[PDB]
Formats: sequence, structure tokens, C-alpha cells
Amino acid sequence: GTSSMADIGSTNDALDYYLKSKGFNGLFSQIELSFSASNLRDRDVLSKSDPMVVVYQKEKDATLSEVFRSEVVLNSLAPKWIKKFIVAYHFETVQTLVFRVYDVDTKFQNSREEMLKLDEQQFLGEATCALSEIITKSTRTSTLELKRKDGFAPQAQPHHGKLIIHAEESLASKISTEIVFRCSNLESKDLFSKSDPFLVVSKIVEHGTPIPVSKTEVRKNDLNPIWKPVFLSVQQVGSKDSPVIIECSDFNSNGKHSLIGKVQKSLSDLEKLHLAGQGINFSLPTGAGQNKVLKSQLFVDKFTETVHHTFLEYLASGFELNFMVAIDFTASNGNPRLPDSLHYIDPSGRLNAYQRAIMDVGEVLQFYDSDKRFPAWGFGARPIDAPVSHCFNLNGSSSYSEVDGIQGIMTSYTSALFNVSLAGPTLFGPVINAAAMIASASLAQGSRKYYVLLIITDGVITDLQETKDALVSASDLPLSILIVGVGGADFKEMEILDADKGERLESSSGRLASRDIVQFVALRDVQYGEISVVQALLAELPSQFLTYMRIRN
Repeated sequence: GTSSMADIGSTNDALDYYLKSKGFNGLFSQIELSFSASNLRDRDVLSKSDPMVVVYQKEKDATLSEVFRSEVVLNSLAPKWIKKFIVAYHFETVQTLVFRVYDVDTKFQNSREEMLKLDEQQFLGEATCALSEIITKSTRTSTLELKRKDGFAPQAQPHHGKLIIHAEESLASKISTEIVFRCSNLESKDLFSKSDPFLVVSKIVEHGTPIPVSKTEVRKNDLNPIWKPVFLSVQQVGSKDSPVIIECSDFNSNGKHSLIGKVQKSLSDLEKLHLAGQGINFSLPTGAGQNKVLKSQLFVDKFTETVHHTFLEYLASGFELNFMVAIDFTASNGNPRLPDSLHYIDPSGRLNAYQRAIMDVGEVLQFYDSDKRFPAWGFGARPIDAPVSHCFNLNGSSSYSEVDGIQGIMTSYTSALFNVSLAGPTLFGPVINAAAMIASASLAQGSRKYYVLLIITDGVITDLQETKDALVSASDLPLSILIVGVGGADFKEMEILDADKGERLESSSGRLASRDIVQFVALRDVQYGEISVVQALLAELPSQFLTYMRIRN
């Protein structure tokens, strides 16, 4: 193809970076819950029973859907249920589950569990927790006390047994396939010139364009290329027996790449080829409907299914995510005592935009920290008698920023609101350096903490440059940053910071960001807790965490 060494070098650099960011992209995680119980009792007597556990998904409106039902264990004082509950793990949401244990009537000893009516059985007890509560325990086991509504009695409330829940990440959901592709005698469509080839693997759609799933670097002047390994998860392809498209293409710096050849094979087919050591011939499309077999061949030099080191694997090795907050206290918000202030504290208890953001993020992240000691800052306000502070402790102390839990953040926030003067201008630099300073200390002390700083703002920043510089410096530290914009301001200048919408950050000194650590979204505050545009922001955090873990040195 037609291109300089520099064009090739740079397209490859762009690809390396994108691969580090996506990661071993596309393992959606599944968790196996297994169940046992002890001391099951309707009243004060422990006797043989026929226990069954039923699991409900609790919605935000408190509605319950049945999602699982164990087999009935017969004649038992301590059931160990055989059937496991496989549930999808979504890091970005709190997954509330309700567990109900029943003693099945003996007249249904020979029944399938699916056919049992719960009203016809003896309800023993109920317990509730989040999925994230179980997977973050060091033993991955939770013991929950079964309770009933007896009337009313928080203290004198009898126990009806213990439910023991063990969680394990399913092995199948951790697998990715490493493939080294090789080609033989490639012919570029451009005559009298050697090919500059790359591969693209695509998942097939019916009657519309196939979705790029994987891509190799470009090799310069290679008729018989051996590419670096590409990685593919089962979700990226569909199944191991689903055919994918593999296209060999000639790289042109003008961005219009010519097809060298194409094959259609399943991941299973590729494994067979690899073990046999056999090549397959490429094809080009010819006359609307027919293909032409080429001399050129595709080989599979390596094909290895590996258990990837997943987010859940790191949690199990004692890594934590530690939430941080930084709140805009500039005058642009309006005086907190005004009903139309973005910081208005409604007497009825309704949460303002800042409070909604804190809860939407913190309600999820709280489960990943054992200490629950969250640094909390304000910026752009004048404390009593002092000059404007661009990083002050919400808790009002001079020596430490940490507060106790989400509640601690919420109370420090309302407390700060009526103890400072909203000022100006808007700066992110100082708070980012404060978070960086903590992350850096954690790194040097060989701690296993990864920080997530939520910055909430209602306007554009003044110190765009020193912000970029601070983000770049921070990109080597165990820190992710979420930026939420509240109110109706125009946040166009914010998007240059976003991982998705923006571009790789460059320092003023010329240095580039090791990885993307920043996401921005505008809370377009019409939302009552429905679409929850924050969720998407949380979804990217495990990737960022894993990227940090791969890069770090």
C-alpha cells in the first residue's frame, strides 16, 4: 500500500493505546451462588425439615421478581443445596437480592420444585443483601440471619436460622482466546507493489454491516506476515461455533484500505486448523454473489484459551475501590438559601443535583471500601475570614479530608454550605493534585487501594491547562476521575477531557497520559432516578482499574 513509515508507526501507536484501554475487553462476569443453612426453625424447635431457598431480585420501587429456586433438600437439620444460582454481575448497579427459605410440606416429597406453590409451604424466614456485599468478602461467604415480620420488635425479634451464601466467579466467563495469525503469499490489489497488511475479525450480522471485534497492527512490506497476538472472548464472537469474518487488508495512509482476502470460519474451526497445522485459502468477492479462491493462505500459529485476571479476581486479592468527592462551591450555584440554588437544601427532604450525584455514585462505590473513609473536598469558596480556597475539607478540619461513609459526605456537605461564602473562580487543579497526593502516598506505602474521585460542577473551569497537566501526572497513579456537570450551563469545553468524546491528553511539557482516567457527563437534571446517566460512567471503572494494574511498574 501507499504510506510512510511514520504513518504506519502512528496508526499502530493509536491501536496499542486503544487495546490497553479496552483491555481484554468483553468478558461480562457471571457469579455462581451456592447455598446452605443451619438452625432452621419455625418456632423454638430444631427438627428435620424439607428446606428450599427462593431468591428474588428487588427493584428500586421495592417490587420482587423470582429469579432462582433451589431443589428441596429432604429430611434435613442442615441443608447443603446442590443447585447453584448463576447471576450476571453488573458493577455499575446495586444488585439487591432477597432470600426466602421455606419448609416444604412432606406431601410434596416427590414433586419437582418448579411445581411448588409457596403459599402451601411453611415460610421460615427472609434476608436481604446486595450481590456486591457477598463478592467483596475475603472468604466470599456471607451468613445472613433469617427474620420474619412477627408484628413489630427490632430487639425481641426471634431468629429462624442462618443462610450461608458462597459466591464464585464462573470459570467460563473468565475465558479469552489468544490467537496468533499468519499469512502466506498475500497479493495487494495495487499491482507491482508489496502489501502492508493487517487483519480485522468481525462478528456477523444478518443483512447489515459486520461489527469489528478485533484488529492487528500493520506490518510494512510483508507478503508472509506473522502478527502479534489478538485476544477474543466468547461474547465478542457469540459462541465458539459461530462463524466470524477474517479480512486481510492493505493499509493506505489515506484511510481507504483495500481488501486482500477474506475467510469465514468459527473459532472452533480455527482451533482445528491450529492443531492440524493446516492453512485455509482466502477469497475475494467477484460477480454479485460468487467468490474467487486465492493462492494466499491464513494459518493459526497459536491458539490458547486463558483464564484472564478479572476485576473480581483483584477484589479477591484484597484490592479496594475508595470513593472521593470534590464539590463546586462557587457563587454561580446561587446562594444556598434560595429555592432555585443548585445547592438548595429542600426542607421536605428532596435531594438537590449535587446530592443526587453523590448518592448515585457513592451508593455503588461504598461497597468496595471496607473502612468507608471518604476524602471530601469543596472548591471555590471563602471560609470564615480566610481567602478563597480551591481545596478545603468539607468536614471543616485542617488536617484531614476523610469523613465516615456516604452519610458523612452528606452531612459535611450541608454543614459546609452554611459555613462558607460561595466565591470563584472554578478550578479543578488543586483538588486533582490533592487526590493525586493521596493516591501517590497509597502507592508508595504499597497499599491496594484504587481511588475514584467524583468532581461535581456547574460551570467550566478556568485552569484548563494546569488541569490537563495534573491529569497527565495522575494517570500513573491508582486514580480514576468522574466529572458531573449540573444545571443548564454549556459544558462543550468539558468534552475535551472525556475518555470517549475527547482525545489522549497532552501535558504542557509535551508528555502524554499513560491511560485515560477521566470521564465527563452532564447530569441533564430532568432525571428523577430513572435513566441514571451516572451508571454508564461507573461501567467503565473496572476497565480503568485493570488498565492501571496492567501498566503499573
